[PDB]
Amino acid sequence: DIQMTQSPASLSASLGETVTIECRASEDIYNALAWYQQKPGKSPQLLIYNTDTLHTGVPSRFSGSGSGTQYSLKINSLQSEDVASYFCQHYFGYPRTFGGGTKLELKRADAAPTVSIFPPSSEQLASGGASVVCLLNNFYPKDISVKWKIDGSERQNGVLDSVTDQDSKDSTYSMSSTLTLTKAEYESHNSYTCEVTHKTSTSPVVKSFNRGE
Amino acid sequence: QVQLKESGPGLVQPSQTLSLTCTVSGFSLTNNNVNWVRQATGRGLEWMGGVWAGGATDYNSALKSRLTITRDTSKSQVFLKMHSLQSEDTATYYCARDGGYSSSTLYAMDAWGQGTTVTVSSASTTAPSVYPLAPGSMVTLGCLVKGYFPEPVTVTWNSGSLASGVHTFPAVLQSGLYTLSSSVTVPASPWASEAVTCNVAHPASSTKVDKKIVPR
Ligand SMILES: [Cl-]
Repeated sequence: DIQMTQSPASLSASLGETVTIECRASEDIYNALAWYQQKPGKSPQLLIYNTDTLHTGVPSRFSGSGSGTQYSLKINSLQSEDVASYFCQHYFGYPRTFGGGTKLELKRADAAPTVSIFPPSSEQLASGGASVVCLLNNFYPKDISVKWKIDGSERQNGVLDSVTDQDSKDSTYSMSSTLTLTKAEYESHNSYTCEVTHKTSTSPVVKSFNRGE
Repeated sequence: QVQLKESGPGLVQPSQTLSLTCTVSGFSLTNNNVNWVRQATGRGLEWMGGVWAGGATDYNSALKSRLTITRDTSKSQVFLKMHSLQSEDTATYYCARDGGYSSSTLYAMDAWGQGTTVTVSSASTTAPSVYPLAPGSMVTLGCLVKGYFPEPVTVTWNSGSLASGVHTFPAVLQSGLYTLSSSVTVPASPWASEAVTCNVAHPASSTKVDKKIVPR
């Protein structure tokens, strides 16, 4: 079958810039290539077909080119409405194959996260389990790291994190990290700390609480 | 007027069979092609296969052995049936039309359905337990919506009254069950002179929970 390799897998660009996405077929596909756009939380939509023909309603800032095994999609004067994942697809033979996609996000000024830490509720401990939560809200860029410490010592396991998609209004991201441990584990230590590393500072943002307080 | 709509059981146990239906309108299956495409987290889009205008079919190489796509032209319905489902089969499934030579868009998929979420899991429908996140000029509070299945839950604060400053994070899985955190940031004033409540709704279990966040 034919493999479709798309690059870059992800891209952040400023409003007004020119974005270029590549797609390479593992074999000559003789221009039988389409590009699809999938806006956040929506179904994919046809953007370009037969390599360079724009589908109905697609703005002129979008253009496609290519031949043989090499194709590309270009967006000039990137607009906020263009944030989406883009996928190429060939229809030269069967089976049809999609490229892996390129996730396009907007650049904006760096913003430091606002960090908050929350101890487990008395109610949850009754269950025999404890969840300690650390929130990192409205930051940019997306790259961020969290380190949990208990009585001054790092705890690597039992941590799950989740990050929101880029905010359509302020272009920031927010993340929650939850450390889960047994009630016995939680009640045997006193100082709980989450340390957050982000480009906006040269030492971690630290938030803590004492179980005994 | 072209429309495609996917339907079918959005929850299936592993090793079991997935059965979905795509109902089209605005065009006839007699001169159109309908494809099934899935989107799973971390795996972009995957073409599963399709049924062509004359009833012929073609399939994704990996899925061919357990997938069958059929149609009923008289009812304008296309069907997907896939066996031996496993966790990784969890994804949003779409049907999409391509017109072939009778269309200006040739074989490109020009019309897509809204998609249907499919979760393949052995977990049973469970209502969430809701716990408070209380601080222990602005204050951030929240609620931990833990141990529910399947997705989704919706969370509002003071019935939407605090829409500004809310962050609801993607749920994460643990032992078959989902957990999600939702936070709200309000003026130090509201927190002291007004009750703050997180309203959690879980359709699948016909449950609605209201948890007031009180100071520690
Ligand atoms: Cl594919």
